[PDB]
Amino acid sequence: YRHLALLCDTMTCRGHLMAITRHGVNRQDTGPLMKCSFEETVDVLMEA
Amino acid sequence: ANQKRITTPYMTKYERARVLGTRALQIAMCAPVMVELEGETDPLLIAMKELKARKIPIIIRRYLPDGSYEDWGVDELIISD
Amino acid sequence: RLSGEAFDWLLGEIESKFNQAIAHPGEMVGALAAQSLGEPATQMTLNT
Amino acid sequence: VIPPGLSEEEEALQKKFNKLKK
Amino acid sequence: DDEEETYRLWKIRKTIMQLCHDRGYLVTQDELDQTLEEFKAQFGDKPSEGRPRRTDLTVLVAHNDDPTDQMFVFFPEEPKVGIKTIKVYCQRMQEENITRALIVVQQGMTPSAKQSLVDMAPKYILEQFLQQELLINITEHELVPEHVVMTKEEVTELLARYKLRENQLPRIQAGDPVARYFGIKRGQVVKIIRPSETAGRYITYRLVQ
Amino acid sequence: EVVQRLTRMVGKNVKLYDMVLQFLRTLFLRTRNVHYCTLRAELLMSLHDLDVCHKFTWCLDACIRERFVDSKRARELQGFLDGVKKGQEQVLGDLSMILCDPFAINTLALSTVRHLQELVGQETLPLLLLLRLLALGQGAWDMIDSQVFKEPKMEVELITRFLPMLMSFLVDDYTF
Amino acid sequence: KSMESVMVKYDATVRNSINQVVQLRYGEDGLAGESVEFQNLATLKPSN
Repeated sequence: YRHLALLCDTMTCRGHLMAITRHGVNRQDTGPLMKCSFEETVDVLMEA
Repeated sequence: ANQKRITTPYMTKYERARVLGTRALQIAMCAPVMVELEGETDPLLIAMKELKARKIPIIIRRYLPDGSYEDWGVDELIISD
Repeated sequence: RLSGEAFDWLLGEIESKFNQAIAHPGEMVGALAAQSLGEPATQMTLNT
Repeated sequence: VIPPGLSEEEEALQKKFNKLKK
Repeated sequence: DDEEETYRLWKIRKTIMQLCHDRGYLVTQDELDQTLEEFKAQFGDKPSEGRPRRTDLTVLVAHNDDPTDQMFVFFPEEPKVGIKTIKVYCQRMQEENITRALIVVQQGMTPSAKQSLVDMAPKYILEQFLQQELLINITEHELVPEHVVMTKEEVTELLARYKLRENQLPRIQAGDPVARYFGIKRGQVVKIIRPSETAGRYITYRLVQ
Repeated sequence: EVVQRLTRMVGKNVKLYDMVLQFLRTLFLRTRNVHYCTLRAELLMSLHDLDVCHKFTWCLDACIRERFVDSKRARELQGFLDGVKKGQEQVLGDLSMILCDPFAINTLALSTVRHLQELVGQETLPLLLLLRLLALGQGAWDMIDSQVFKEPKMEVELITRFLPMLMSFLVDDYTF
Repeated sequence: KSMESVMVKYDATVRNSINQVVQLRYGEDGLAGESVEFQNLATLKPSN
């Protein structure tokens, strides 16, 4: 149960649903390099 | 101050591995040995004997999340194993 | 029907075992949880 | 803004003594 | 249906007492739990074209301590409330010394009214709700864990002990149904107690942002 | 203290409450003010726990205690006091209970200090602060004799009293 | 990629790179997954 609970808690930690996608993760301020390492690179780096 | 000891006394496997490896490193480079070895060649067995005899000459530095640090001597630490 | 020596030895054993069971600090646990969710997903099939 | 603050303080001090009679 | 309407109003009033009591306003147990037939005897059982109707059962309740702060509710007759009606309610409150009040609208209420309430919030705080959303308690649900508002004195040493600032705390949106039910404002802390299958009881701390 | 008051109020009835009030008044008169704070605290505790003008006075005292610098509670208490019909010893007892309270006295002093600081900041010296000061003075002077209405406001003397505060504020501003 | 960073700090709590506390104690029990074991709890179920 530990891993299962952890996962959902991280999803909901930001006070509202944060789907595991570009649209969901790129919203959070987690480091422009972090968001670059995800699916999208140029957009995040360049907007940052 | 000896009172402000927040973390657990149980030194964890991460530090045990690091200390063992680094200890063996300078042991291989012929750092002075405080252990009375029964006669061995590789640094690893000597380092393990040192770890179990508990006289490592090293103090570990733990980083509490605020930025403050706490030092822990091997002597005062306690092996989980 | 344990003896007193067996009792106190058992108490010591419980103490040591619960000491071992503590989750160590610095373990990268979020990645572990999500990745351990991954393998059972791989096992699962849409045809189940 | 130190000069402005000093001027405001001086004006307030001057105005404070105007209510002594009233 | 007339019976459907009277039943709905009875449930509305029941939920309202429960809300107030949970919020911290002194209310007597009789109102806290009263029978549907009891309310029907009270009010006539004929909300439609009968002596009971909206704004008849609006109630004013003071806080448990410091009776200076008191709250009462508004029940506009029309489905879609009017800005003139909300202004009239504001004036009614102006005659009162209490700056806290609630509104229950049968239908959606105007965005102009939303903006008006936002504008006059600082001088006095007025909150609105909707029939369906208030028609059933949310706290009752098993899925919902226990919620408790926090106070400044407790938050201070809480932060001191956990060596973290309010921002680092996990957040909850202000306009959520639960935060609305508790009427929690921004920059306020709420503790949540929940049943954990693997550890029995778990405590979590949240900030209304 | 609280436990003793609860034990005394356990036998709570109409006659018991009347006797307790009479005893508290006698003790306050004998102590010349000392017993007034204890009587007010006991009445407030009884009202708060199994309580049942006394209720309004207890609510106002509780609000004042909760908010040392609260202003809405002070305004409500002032309104309640103003809307009190002249009566034989009722207002006198209320004012005596309010005044003879070291915690109440400290709260009133803190509220007056906060009001004076706000007035100095706003630069609008003469106005609820004057009403609060008059109420505090009346409460303090009620213990002098029974069947008392109020005390002179001394509006002219208020300006002279506030003059030292203005001088101190000017000195602080000049130093800063 | 979503939770590469979520880990256990030395304060026995869970924090991402941004130090946002997610879970006060990992698995809300402070225990690693290896140490746990299945068990039957006797107290619940039998008659009074």
